[PDB]
Amino acid sequence: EVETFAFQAEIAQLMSLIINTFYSNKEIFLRELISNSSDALDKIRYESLTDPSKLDSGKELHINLIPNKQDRTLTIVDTGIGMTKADLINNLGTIAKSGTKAFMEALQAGADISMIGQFGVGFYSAYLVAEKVTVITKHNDDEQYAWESSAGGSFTVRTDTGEPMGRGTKVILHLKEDQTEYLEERRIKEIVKKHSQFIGYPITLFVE
Amino acid sequence: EVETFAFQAEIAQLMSLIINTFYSNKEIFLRELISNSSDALDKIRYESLTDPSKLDSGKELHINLIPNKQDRTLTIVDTGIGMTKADLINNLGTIAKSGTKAFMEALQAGADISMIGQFGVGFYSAYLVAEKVTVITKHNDDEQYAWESSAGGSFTVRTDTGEPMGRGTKVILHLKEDQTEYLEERRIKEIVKKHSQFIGYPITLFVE
Ligand SMILES: COc1cc(O)cc(O)c1
Ligand SMILES: COc1cc(O)cc(O)c1
Repeated sequence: EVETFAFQAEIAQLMSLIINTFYSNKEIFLRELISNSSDALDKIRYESLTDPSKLDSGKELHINLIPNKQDRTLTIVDTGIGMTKADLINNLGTIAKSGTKAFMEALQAGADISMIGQFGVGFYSAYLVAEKVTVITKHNDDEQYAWESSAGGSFTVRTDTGEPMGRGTKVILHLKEDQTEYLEERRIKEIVKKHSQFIGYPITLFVE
Repeated sequence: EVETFAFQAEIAQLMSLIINTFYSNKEIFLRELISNSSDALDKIRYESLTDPSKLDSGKELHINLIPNKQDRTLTIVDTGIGMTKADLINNLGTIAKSGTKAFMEALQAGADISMIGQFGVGFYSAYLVAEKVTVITKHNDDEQYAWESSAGGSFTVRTDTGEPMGRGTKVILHLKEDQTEYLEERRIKEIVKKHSQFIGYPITLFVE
């Protein structure tokens, strides 16, 4: 069972704008996703301050970056709070409709695409580099789900039956043919060092 | 009934460091508090996407800045999610103990105090300019509480019986004798324009 959903009109337009604007500084996608992981990691850590069983699904709070050159995927895995099915449908937990409005109007008064994360919609920067994004998520209060979209106005949700993760979110980037520099160790390292050097959780860059 | 609580040791040390370091760029306090308001405003907006009665305690989502020259207070009011009593005691909803560790170690490898908000503890920047900070908060799931601290290792909590706010958080800054420029309209305007120009909620600077 796969369910198919329409993007709200504003989200579809933000994704078209991300896909269609000439904008060379694409590397900021990784900063945004890490920062989103970091936020999710903060949330489960906060919950666990008063209830240490929240961490029964996994005690370690970390971020992994996994390139795969065969598959043409870069995967960002965190062991954060995860997302419920309701959260995934509701724009991966964001206030994306208002965030898009704030971002469209910032881009009128002198903003560029790099500032997307100031508007709460930094997830969608995945579409700077990826043709398809698959989200695998597990929250304590729910089952494991996969969200998927190649943009074009719709996303799918299904329950994920394969590889149990325990708790957190994996963002799989199926990269565009011309964006494979983001699979090279050197380049991922440089970007993580540039933009994500003060993240409060260990980031492990896997090797192939 | 006033209860008195000890700051966790790490928080007490961060507050001593905020109070005691020579550091001229104090104005960043306002950016941090607005941004904290903005986060709180995002949260009640998200909740209301699936349950519009969350906004029964007030429909408008905004930030007010209220200087008072008589009282020597600058007040930041939002109509965000608010905070429960448990949230206030637990470091005003932050992961402050780990955030302090990440921030102390950033300040070893080339960071300055302006980057406090990258570590989730930007609230405590209030102590750059204030000798006492009073937090009035109301969350839907709880009563109105006042938190207060002049630093020095302890904070108080009491239920607030005066001026019902409905929902949100008011941060009252009782300013240091030498920090009154932050009560001048011109100066608050300049700072809000410098650092908080892309906030997605209206910010109203009150006049006296
Ligand atoms: C904004 O939606 C996201 C939630 C997560 O837990 C991780 C992301 O990369 C995006
Ligand atoms: C980090 O604690 C805060 C919570 C709020 O709702 C508002 C703040 O200024 C700080």
